[PDB]
Amino acid sequence: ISKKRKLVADGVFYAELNEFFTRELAEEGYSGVEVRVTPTKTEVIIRATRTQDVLGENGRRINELTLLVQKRFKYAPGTIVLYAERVQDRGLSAVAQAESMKFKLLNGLAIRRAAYGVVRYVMESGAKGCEVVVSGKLRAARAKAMKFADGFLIHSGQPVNDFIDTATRHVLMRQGVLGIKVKIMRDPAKSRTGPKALPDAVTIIE
Amino acid sequence: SYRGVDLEKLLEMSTEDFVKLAPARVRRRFARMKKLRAAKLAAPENEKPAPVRTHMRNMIIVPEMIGSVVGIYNGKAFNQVEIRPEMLGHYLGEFSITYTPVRH
Amino acid sequence: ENVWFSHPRRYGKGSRQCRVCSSHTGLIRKYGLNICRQCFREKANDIGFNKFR
Amino acid sequence: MLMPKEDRNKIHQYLFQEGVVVAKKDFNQAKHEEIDTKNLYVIKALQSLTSKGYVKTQFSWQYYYYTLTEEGVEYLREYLNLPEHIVPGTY
Amino acid sequence: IIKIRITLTSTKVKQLENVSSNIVKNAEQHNLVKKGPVRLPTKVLKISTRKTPNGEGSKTWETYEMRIHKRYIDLEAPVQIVKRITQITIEPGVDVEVVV
Amino acid sequence: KHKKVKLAVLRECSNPTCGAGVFLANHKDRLYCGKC
RNA sequence: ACGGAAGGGCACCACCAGGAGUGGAGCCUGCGGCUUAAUUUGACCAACACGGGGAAACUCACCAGGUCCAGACACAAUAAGGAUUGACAGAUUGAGAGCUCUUUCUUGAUUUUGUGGGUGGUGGUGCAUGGCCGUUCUUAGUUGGUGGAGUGAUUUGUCUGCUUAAUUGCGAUAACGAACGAGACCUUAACCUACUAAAUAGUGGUGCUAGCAUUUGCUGGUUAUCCACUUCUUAGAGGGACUAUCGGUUUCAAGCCGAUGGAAGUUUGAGGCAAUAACAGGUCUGUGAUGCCCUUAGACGUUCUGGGCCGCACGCGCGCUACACUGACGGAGCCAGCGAGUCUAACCUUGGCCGAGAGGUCUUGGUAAUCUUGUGAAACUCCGUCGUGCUGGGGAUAGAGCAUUGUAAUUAUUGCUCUUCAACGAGGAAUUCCUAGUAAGCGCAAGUCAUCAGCUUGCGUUGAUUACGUCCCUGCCCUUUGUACACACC
Ligand SMILES: [Mg+2]
Ligand SMILES: [Mg+2]
Ligand SMILES: [Mg+2]
Ligand SMILES: [Mg+2]
Ligand SMILES: [Mg+2]
Ligand SMILES: [Mg+2]
Ligand SMILES: [Mg+2]
Ligand SMILES: [Mg+2]
Ligand SMILES: [Mg+2]
Ligand SMILES: [Mg+2]
Ligand SMILES: [Mg+2]
Ligand SMILES: [Zn+2]
Ligand SMILES: [Zn+2]
Repeated sequence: ISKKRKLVADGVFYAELNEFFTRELAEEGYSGVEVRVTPTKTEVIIRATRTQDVLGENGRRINELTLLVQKRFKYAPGTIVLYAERVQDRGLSAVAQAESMKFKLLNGLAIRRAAYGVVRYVMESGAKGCEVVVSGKLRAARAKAMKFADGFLIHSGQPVNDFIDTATRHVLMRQGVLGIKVKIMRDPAKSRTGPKALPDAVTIIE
Repeated sequence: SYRGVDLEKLLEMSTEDFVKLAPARVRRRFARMKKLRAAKLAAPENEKPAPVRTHMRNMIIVPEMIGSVVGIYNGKAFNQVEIRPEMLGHYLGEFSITYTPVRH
Repeated sequence: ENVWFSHPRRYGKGSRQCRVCSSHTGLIRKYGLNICRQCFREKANDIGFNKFR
Repeated sequence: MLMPKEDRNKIHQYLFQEGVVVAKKDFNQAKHEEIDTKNLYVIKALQSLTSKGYVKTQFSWQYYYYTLTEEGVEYLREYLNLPEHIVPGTY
Repeated sequence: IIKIRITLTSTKVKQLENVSSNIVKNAEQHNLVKKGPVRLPTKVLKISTRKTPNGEGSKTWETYEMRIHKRYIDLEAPVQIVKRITQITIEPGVDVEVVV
Repeated sequence: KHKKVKLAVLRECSNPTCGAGVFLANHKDRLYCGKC
């Protein structure tokens, strides 16, 4: 296979795995996968807020997930290894927060209460700004959209790719779908990778 | 008569032989409803065979179906036409019009 | 019955589909993506396609 | 569905020998990639007993993922007449 | 001493350069002879698509790019410290092919 | 509209997978079993 | 919010000065209408080469027909002398379909029959929705906290004046201090005789070495034929521009205008990203996004055959080709850039041979800075024929034949050959796009794609005229002002 098609198919496989784990490990707080390719084996590092439900009793769940990925992607047994490591900071993951808010709305919680809970948790988890948009038939009506923001939020430029986390979920209520959008601006100061400030931020020494 | 072959020879010329004296499309297609005789012979003489219906609008007229009455489908309402030696080399669908003339 | 239950689908728009949504229209067949144009827009960042210019 | 007994047993034995079944959503594929059986047969034997339980199905880009449950292990033990020590491969 | 060529391909230029520099430094610290890291022109896998999921509105188009960067370094090295220099490069996102 | 007339309580050929339960049917000159 | 109110600023989706046109012709294509069994359907600046919508089958949603259940599953009405499944041949059928029948064999607790309950649906609802796009709006706009004003809605901050592309800044000041937007940013296109490094890029000289010339020179081939180098090329790290310097002019600065230097002085050029509020804007026909409704075995599920989406008194939108000599034709000259390409396999194809052509055939290289490919592109240039005539302009329509793709080219897929040679003599009222490597002309790659570009997305080649403004038209921003408008001047 050519390099163009190989890297494109690697991206496509990453997207496949990401959506599969998004659908499978929703209740386990899945937050994102990473595919490392080693000459002997491929490793898939899952980040899920609950790294015990993904594992399962004596690893039952993680082993059956490895079996599923092997059987789907035609992998010789042993050549792929799922590792559910950790989400270092739940409050900074837009995907995790969106999933949590979807779960809260599904099992029953007022839209404003759930959204402000997410916003408050994100802000107290060190984020420099959060925004939750809930769109749809909040109470059976003309399908308004409610925004709940705290902190500040640049949108947009290159800094949004740099440090902005956005996630969109469909909550399936008994009256249509509600759309959840979560935007988190992490603090550029504690970046630990990439630029440590905004491009227009200037700090002088004396 | 076809292109250099009289009707008598035509009526005895097998499809394979006839193809060689036929234009590019038909012979390429041949290089790539046999119940017709069951109405050609199993019918009173001095009369026409019973119609034989088919959906195959892409059947090329060979000098083997000459004389037979074919009901060609054009999407509905099989249309009966009598295969004549002038039809040779044409598609069955050229004689069962698929649409209604507009007539504004 | 089971003999006449499938006609050729070796080519044309009916042979292939989006690997995500199984739609026949708007497919992206470049680099072997085989994804609908809308699904490709949805998951372009996951594959590694980004907007620069 | 109306499927052969031996084909249903082939699917059942692959299920409670590996733990998971991954079947493409193609109800006309002649053979299943893993099992020497019709893909339609696999898919429908699971749209079967996954409805009584015993399995969980996830769709995920035109590719059903079936995973056994506890009731699944028990029921398939009874079905295949297996002693209560042969855990699924995933165990 | 066998002659091998290492081809590195990745979309992430920073880690591709991390791997290429690790390889160069490992070859220098093992005192090998290497032809410098050749950077073949980056392939911009662009794709043009219509922004709208339907046919309405101003016809606005959208170009997505996958920049794939490629590098090859060929040198001469024995078996043990060629296996070690191909097993030191397990950086994620970079694909590495060693050809003899 | 397959009805399958009840056919209340009641030879052999080649292809020995036909295991002596493949009795032929007789309308006239019918030498073909159920399997074929 | 609006004004046929005022003031200030601004925009080739406005105009002025102009260029190219479009509107007139033929054809291509989309829309309406008509026709039809069906001519599926959405959409009416911000619908109409749009749905990536270039539909032979498929796609497909429509029409004439024919199959199958892919009707899970707790449950009760069928089963251990058969609940069920399938079928040769013939009728039957388009069909070599066990659809159904003639009718007797095969299989065997998987179904079948009814209830309940599911499942699918390109069925409806985009005025129930998510998401995504478009638009308002390509402008410069938007918002808390605390303080000030008002009973209040609300207001100030967010501003007179200058300035800027900019709510950009100078500054002013019942505000102060902030947030988003703008900018900054990111990508790309310019330069760098500087760094690193290159038989996947190239250059010189040695080998070998054909030509010409013969005092050693010109141009050449030498892809395992050496050595050195990185000017060309590539890509990493960086540099470089900050309107720098000098004048002029600004209220008082912010800035602006000249010249010089510079690779580049309009945000350096082009983009990507892009706020707050909205629209009953489009999409349920992208979605295994989805609520409700409808349907669910004679199906609106699904599949198969055939047809249709293209059908033609006619109106409209995007376009292609032209009307000729600044040209057509024939030779010859022989110059790009962006890209794509096949390992479970038929993709990009060099070269040889055959063929007038299209094309065929035998090989070859390429999973690709390696080969196709220097993509030997077209316009263009030179030399000739034509000679101003519906002409050797134009190539519509049509006949005959040869090929290719495809299971299948009939309602012509396309290509090729010969023949036929229509309108069109520069296009009314109207109307579009555009200010520099731009307009225009020119082709090429990619997307769709088995085949099919007159389409689109990009790319390069040749390369103007005009202007450097204004608010007249059409609009936009701010302020003041009037309002009997708020569904907001439709
Ligand atoms: Mg910006
Ligand atoms: Mg004018
Ligand atoms: Mg024109
Ligand atoms: Mg349907
Ligand atoms: Mg709407
Ligand atoms: Mg106040
Ligand atoms: Mg105000
Ligand atoms: Mg509407
Ligand atoms: Mg159409
Ligand atoms: Mg198109
Ligand atoms: Mg009025
Ligand atoms: Zn799709
Ligand atoms: Zn038998």
